[PDB]
Amino acid sequence: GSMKYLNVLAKALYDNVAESPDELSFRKGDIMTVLERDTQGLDGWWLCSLHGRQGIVPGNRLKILVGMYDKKPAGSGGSGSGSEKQDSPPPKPPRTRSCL
Repeated sequence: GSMKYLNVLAKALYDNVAESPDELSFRKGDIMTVLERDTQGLDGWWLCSLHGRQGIVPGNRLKILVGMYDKKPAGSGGSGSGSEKQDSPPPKPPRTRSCL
């Protein structure tokens, strides 16, 4: 094949609890690799690789991080911080696989 992904990175600006098996669950601060945007024809959903698996995430809760590709492996990590907030994130966009 002669196709290539963006391979740009992204950061979770908010948390998200996945409901669908294709959907990626993540916390605010998580870093994921974005393969493509508007994946599967789903408006606002980006194909990402996170926790070693691929799936989709709502772009409304994410920020693209651009940069050069490294020739050395990444070493991301984090910790389960408690959350003292009522501040709620924006909704995830529709998951309609065709039309509206």
